[PDB]
Amino acid sequence: IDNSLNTNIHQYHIVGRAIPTAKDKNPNVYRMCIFAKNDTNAKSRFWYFMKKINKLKKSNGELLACEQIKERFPLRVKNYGVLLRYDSRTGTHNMYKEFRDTTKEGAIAQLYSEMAGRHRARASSINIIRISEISSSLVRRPHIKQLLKRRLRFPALHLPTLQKEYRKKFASKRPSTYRM
Amino acid sequence: VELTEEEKLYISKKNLLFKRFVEPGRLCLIEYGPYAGKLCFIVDIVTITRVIVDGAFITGVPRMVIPLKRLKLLKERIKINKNCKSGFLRKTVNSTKVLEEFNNSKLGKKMIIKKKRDEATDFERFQVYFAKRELKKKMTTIKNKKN
Amino acid sequence: MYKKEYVIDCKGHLLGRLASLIAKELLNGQRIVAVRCEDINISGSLYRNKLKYQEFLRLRTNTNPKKGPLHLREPSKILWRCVRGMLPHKTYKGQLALKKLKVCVGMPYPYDKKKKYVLPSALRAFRLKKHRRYCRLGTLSSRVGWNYDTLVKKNEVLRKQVSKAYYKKKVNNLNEKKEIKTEALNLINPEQRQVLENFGY
Amino acid sequence: KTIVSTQKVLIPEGVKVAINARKVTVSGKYGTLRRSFRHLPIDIRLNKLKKYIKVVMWFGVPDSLACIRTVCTHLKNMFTGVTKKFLYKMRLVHAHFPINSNIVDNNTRIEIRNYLGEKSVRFVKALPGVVIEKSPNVKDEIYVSGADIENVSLTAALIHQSVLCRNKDIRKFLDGIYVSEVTTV
Amino acid sequence: LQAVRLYEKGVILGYKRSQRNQDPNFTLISIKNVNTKKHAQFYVKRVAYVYRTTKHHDGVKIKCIWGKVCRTHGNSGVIRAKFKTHIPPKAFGDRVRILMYP
Amino acid sequence: KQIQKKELQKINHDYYKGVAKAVKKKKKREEKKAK
RNA sequence: UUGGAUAAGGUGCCUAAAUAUUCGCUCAUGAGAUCCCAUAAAAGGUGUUGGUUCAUAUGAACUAGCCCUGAAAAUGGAUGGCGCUAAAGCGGA
RNA sequence: UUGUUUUCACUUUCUCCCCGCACUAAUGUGGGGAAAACUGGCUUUAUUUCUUCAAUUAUUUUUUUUGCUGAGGA
Repeated sequence: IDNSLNTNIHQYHIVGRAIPTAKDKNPNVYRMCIFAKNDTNAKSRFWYFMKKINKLKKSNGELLACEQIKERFPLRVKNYGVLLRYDSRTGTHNMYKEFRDTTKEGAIAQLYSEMAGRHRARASSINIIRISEISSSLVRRPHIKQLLKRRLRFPALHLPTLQKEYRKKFASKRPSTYRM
Repeated sequence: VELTEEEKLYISKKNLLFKRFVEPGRLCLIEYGPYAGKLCFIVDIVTITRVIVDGAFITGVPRMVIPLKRLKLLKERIKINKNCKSGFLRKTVNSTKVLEEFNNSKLGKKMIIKKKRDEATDFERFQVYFAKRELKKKMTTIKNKKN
Repeated sequence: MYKKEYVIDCKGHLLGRLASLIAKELLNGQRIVAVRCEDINISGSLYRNKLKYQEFLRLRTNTNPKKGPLHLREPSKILWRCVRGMLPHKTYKGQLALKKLKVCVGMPYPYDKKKKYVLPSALRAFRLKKHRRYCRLGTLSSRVGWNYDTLVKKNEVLRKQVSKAYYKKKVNNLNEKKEIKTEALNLINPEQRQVLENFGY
Repeated sequence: KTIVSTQKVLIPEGVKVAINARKVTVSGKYGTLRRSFRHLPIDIRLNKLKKYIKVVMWFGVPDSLACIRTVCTHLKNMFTGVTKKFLYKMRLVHAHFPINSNIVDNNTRIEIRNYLGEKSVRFVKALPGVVIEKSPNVKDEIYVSGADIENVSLTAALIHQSVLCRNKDIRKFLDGIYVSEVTTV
Repeated sequence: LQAVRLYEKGVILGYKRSQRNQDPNFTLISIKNVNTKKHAQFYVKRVAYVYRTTKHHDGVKIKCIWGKVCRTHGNSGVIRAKFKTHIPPKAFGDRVRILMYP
Repeated sequence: KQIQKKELQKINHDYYKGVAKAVKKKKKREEKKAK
């Protein structure tokens, strides 16, 4: 495990309720699972979603439960379909994307990197929705379709990345990116 | 319905411009990050650039995911199943004795001798010096005689 | 960094990164020499580099061209001026750093018999995707008015012949010495033979 | 994005081929050709026992995936041109001043005169490996033959381009030398 | 041959610098073969600077300045050294000894 | 701790079941709103 | 004054510090590189990346990121320079 | 007006058959079909040093190498 390699996203589960009032004796308790860096950001984003959908904020409400959802199996290969809602500089769109990796945390991190690279959509301008595992049959994007062939194999054209211990400033003769 | 000698010789002489594939079960040498310097086995693939990796418990490395840029694929290979896991992997690695194959080529010998050499102490260092000087005397005697 | 001098072969290197490494070496009191500047490579299209150098030639101080920014055309002086501009040459320490550097187009004599070094932070194959346009700086110099390229190429092949002769002779010598060593390994005591064989010496 | 793509080019009967790290040389009954491919990331496997060549490209985007068919077609044209010669049939057009064509210098450097009656020599050189004569069928007919499709086409194009006029309305002044037919010998 | 050394060579760089902001209190030292901070920390030891003079100073032509390597600087194995006296900037690029003792 | 482990399995299972039902209901509403 | 650890800001060199990792985009025959801050639009593009809506792996219509055109001023000229394309550019972690 | 229950469709192969019969990126392969079950998953017993006991938080505990300072004088 390397801190540089790993990201900092954890699935969080939040349950909350408005304070019981005289006008409405028992309010409908709400529950929702979201992705964030840590529990404080999870609570903030949860309450923001509350303020946007249901008529309720911090002062006239409170929390009930705040837990962390971790994976059942960290070393399996799955496929994830996630719906989005983001806003461009000139409009607002939604779109559905696919991703393949070990866990929902990595899937969300990969998705955020994808958005930043492909649409310059900054982090605060994103909304995740209805992320769910999907079967191999029902994947909708060919660039993840071809990954699940019967028996994959390919070369290793990636250039070497050696340690600072040996990234010296001089050498004996020209190396080769061919390698194996 | 087969191809005999034609097929065998042809394949051999054909000689694929690319060897050392990333097929599941390959032997690799991590060469960046804290784990760098140990042997590992590729279990399966999650995507093009991100790949899992897990050597058997012999080398002392658990099962995580490591970006493929840090790997260095090696000549040898084993024949695991796609759905294999650490247990059967530890079984098959010692069944095949792949690491014995590894530390017998030029690279494996260089690695192990480098390990022993930089582990060695001052007494062994001076033993090597004195032995080299004795061999130098012998070689200069031989070369002077050859004339 | 720690030798009396370095000699750098410029086969397939990028001008900017090479200049960076050279200047950083120079600023720490280390003498560096570059050879075969005609083989310097530049990332970009030949015509783009030609256009940029065309604009550079267009530029000239109007009052008096004698005081004008010296355009130069020799590839060696192109690299030299790039390093000078990239190094703080206006001070005394910077002047020493600048004048500790020597370069000569093609091979000269006193440098063909010293080991050349290649800097793995500027090789074109490593630091360029294979599908993007690049250039050879000698052709650019010829376009901008060098007129001394084919001579350098003929000198290069003339040196190459003698280089092959020397390399084959030294290969013969080294293969003979290896046989001598392996044959004389067994005349030493068993303790010394095991000491050698343990560490592969 | 994809990972692996490929194409297969059948090798014709009488051709002999030799490839070395995308440097191809090809001999045959009608000459020899040499072409490079070093400007392309491409793997080529040549199985001369069962003919054909397999050309593959790994980790590609459509930009660099396009050139795979360029390579395959160019190789196919090389083999066709070395087994059978490439030929171009040209026709010359003359309204009132009949065009004069002179064939000298051992099938190279044709001269043209009388085009509009200029009385000035318009001549063009020929690329190596290209032989250009006038056919025994029709007077305004010219045969161009050779091995390389590119060489013969460049010679034909130079012939076509070294005759045009200036400041004359081409939409009515239709005289000139054009391309009639592409042919295989 | 003779004249054993048992020390490593180092190169003196500028002082503890910052663009258009000097701080002539420490000295920057680079070592022979160290490249990372993890291996640069291995050195907390004494340092001797030796330089020559045109004329004799105390009966000999050589005088020296002592110091101690305090703490690694940056990530690429460059160290900060504190001496009894500030190194004159005439010294940049000259060789300095890091002694095995202590 | 097996009883607590069973309880945790049950509660997280119920959470995911509720989420899946929400997904299915939203999908059905989208299908209805399609035409 | 003596040490330690930071802010803003930077980590190719000038210039003290990462040719650091990792995730995508960008070929520019006038690329691009921080608010004040030292200009750029209406309209376009069968350049390329990703989407949505429809039609039987294809046809259309849209949609937004980068890029190209639009884009012209006088001493020679400036992302600060050098230069930078498996970035030392863009947007993140 | 929500909870409750049901159907099929889901993996390993260095297994085999039929068509192409050598067609592959491939020491194999595309498509159509057979196979159990070493691979993998689950429910039992005894162990954890053959091998892990991870990562994070709460409450404690040390440690390895060393830089700088030494005010005052009860």
